[PDB]
Amino acid sequence: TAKALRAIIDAARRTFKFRMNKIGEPGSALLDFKDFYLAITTDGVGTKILVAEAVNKFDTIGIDMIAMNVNDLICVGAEPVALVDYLAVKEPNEDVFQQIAKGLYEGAKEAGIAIVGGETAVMPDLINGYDLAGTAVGIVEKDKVVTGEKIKPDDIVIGISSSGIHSNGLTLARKLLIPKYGLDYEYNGKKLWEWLLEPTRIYVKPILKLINEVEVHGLAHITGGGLLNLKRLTKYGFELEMPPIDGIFKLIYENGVPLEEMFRVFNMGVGFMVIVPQEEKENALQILNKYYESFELGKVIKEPEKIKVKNYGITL
Amino acid sequence: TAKALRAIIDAARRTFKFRMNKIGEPGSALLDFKDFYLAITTDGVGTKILVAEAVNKFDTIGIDMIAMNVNDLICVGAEPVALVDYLAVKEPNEDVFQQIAKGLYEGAKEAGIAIVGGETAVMPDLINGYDLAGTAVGIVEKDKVVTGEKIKPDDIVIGISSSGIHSNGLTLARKLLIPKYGLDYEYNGKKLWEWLLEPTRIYVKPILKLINEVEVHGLAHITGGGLLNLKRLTKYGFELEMPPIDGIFKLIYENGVPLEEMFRVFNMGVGFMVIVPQEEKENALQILNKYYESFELGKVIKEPEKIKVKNYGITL
Ligand SMILES: [Cl-]
Ligand SMILES: [Cl-]
Ligand SMILES: [Cl-]
Ligand SMILES: [Cl-]
Ligand SMILES: [Zn+2]
Ligand SMILES: [Zn+2]
Ligand SMILES: [Zn+2]
Ligand SMILES: [Zn+2]
Ligand SMILES: [Zn+2]
Ligand SMILES: [Zn+2]
Ligand SMILES: [Zn+2]
Ligand SMILES: [Zn+2]
Ligand SMILES: [Zn+2]
Ligand SMILES: [Zn+2]
Ligand SMILES: [Zn+2]
Ligand SMILES: [Zn+2]
Ligand SMILES: [Zn+2]
Ligand SMILES: [Zn+2]
Ligand SMILES: [Zn+2]
Ligand SMILES: [Zn+2]
Ligand SMILES: [Zn+2]
Ligand SMILES: [Zn+2]
Ligand SMILES: [Zn+2]
Ligand SMILES: [Zn+2]
Repeated sequence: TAKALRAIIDAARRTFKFRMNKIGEPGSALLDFKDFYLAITTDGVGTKILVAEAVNKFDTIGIDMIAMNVNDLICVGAEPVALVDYLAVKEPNEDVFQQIAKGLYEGAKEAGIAIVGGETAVMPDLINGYDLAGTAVGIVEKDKVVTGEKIKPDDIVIGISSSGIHSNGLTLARKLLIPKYGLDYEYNGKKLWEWLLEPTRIYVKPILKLINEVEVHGLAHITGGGLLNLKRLTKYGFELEMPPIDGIFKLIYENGVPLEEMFRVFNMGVGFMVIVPQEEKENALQILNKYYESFELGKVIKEPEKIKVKNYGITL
Repeated sequence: TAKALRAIIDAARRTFKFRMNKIGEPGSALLDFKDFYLAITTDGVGTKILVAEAVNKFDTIGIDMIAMNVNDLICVGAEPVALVDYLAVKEPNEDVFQQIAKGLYEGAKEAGIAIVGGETAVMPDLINGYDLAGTAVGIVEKDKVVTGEKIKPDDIVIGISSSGIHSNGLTLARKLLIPKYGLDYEYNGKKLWEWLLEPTRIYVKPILKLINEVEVHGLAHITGGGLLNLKRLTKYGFELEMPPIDGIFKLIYENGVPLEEMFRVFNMGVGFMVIVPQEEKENALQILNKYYESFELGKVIKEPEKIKVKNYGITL
């Protein structure tokens, strides 16, 4: 898969010269609009829509699509503004479309954005079900971009607790759990399809409020890659105490996926991470906990690169 | 299909209040960024990709995707800036991806834009081939939006000649012509799959040059809807002399599709239309003909709404 994709990525990178010394030049991708940067991001829901089809429950899949886009905008400090959607279907089912629209409205409400357009394509010779994707745009001032460059040792890492499972980990979870257990298996009070369909969490409001009130050095959406999303932020290392394995991640880990790979695939209870100075710890926790449960995770340390999960004995 | 889609469109319109008195408020969709409007548009290639799969020729389908997006941006006078793509595949074929990338590069070159991101989703339980879509953003100053409000009677309509077929008409053309004739049928020097796969034309450069040099009252991308795209521009009517039926449109019209519906579905030889004052006619034709063959079509007339195609005896 990776080999084929490099062709598209390499071709797109050659088009950057077409905006040289022009408005909107690229430099989330960040577009130079002189007065600000325009952040742009693109993501689909993936195979989580297969669980939605299996149980005829589509009213939260639009929350997932919006969440994957707007959470990647706030990574760089951008305020999400608008989103356009791409919906490709085999057949136009009125009742499914009304379900999808409810999740799109609620997701746009939490993210504080407007859904300003999109395309619905009925292609039964092409799609065998439902495919939902989207593109989001945000705005960030040029001196407010959160790059992670200001992350220094002794900075504190704070995690905001997650909700649902992302697309990459959901492929492994479906493939590992559905044949053995079935979608109707009850695990720890929730049926398996509920664990797999539960929408991911939208972090726009607590993060925008945090950035407005607190000195922030780093922002990481814990999506595909797990703690690897934290590693790309800085050349320094981390020393974390991740929360106990719990929920659906306990069942997956019980079913043979090694610890080292769990933290590289799933969010493991933390959906978003912030990095503030030592002194801002209590300010930051107090703001974020108005919204979701947030908690101290670890610190930035001097030994470069590696992430050391103390209470597990894992290194990434 | 229409009934189901209204649910998504009505839900998206309710989210507009979420940007009230905020940056990027909606008002192509146009986003109020104070210093300018950001135009945003979304479109996929549709079933033209089925012809590409049938003949293993994917090196122009990316031209189509970019053309459908950037031609809808310049409709309002916006300069296209960037594009992100959504590619959903059954299998990641390296050779097909290298083909697609060539068309994306060449299309971005003609449109003068950068491809700044996107998502490729390998979902074999979801796609049975290839699905290519995209979103484009452009910029237009607030006092430069071409709305069509300045269109008045005696204004001259100029058409820029088209290239290929759009997605809506391609569905009718495949369905009408492929069973009777086969993709290998030679019609007027080109095989049928070549008529159906030929990319649509990118009009960014001649239109941007026109808007910079000439007083322009109206801009219409002749896409899905045919001459109906001209009708939405103004409450006044039109009196046109469309070019003779020719090329693949001759074979379709020979195969039973009525004249009135041809001008409502296909581009009929004109891919883009501009409306300038009477006095600008020769200035405008001289600029556009540096790029593609452009020609006088008709005029705006006083009798409201209806489009009268003189040399056919059709009214729309
Ligand atoms: Cl997400
Ligand atoms: Cl996850
Ligand atoms: Cl087009
Ligand atoms: Cl057409
Ligand atoms: Zn530059
Ligand atoms: Zn994704
Ligand atoms: Zn993402
Ligand atoms: Zn009904
Ligand atoms: Zn400043
Ligand atoms: Zn600082
Ligand atoms: Zn997430
Ligand atoms: Zn101090
Ligand atoms: Zn402080
Ligand atoms: Zn205190
Ligand atoms: Zn307003
Ligand atoms: Zn379309
Ligand atoms: Zn279009
Ligand atoms: Zn190879
Ligand atoms: Zn001005
Ligand atoms: Zn004028
Ligand atoms: Zn076109
Ligand atoms: Zn004069
Ligand atoms: Zn003049
Ligand atoms: Zn002259």
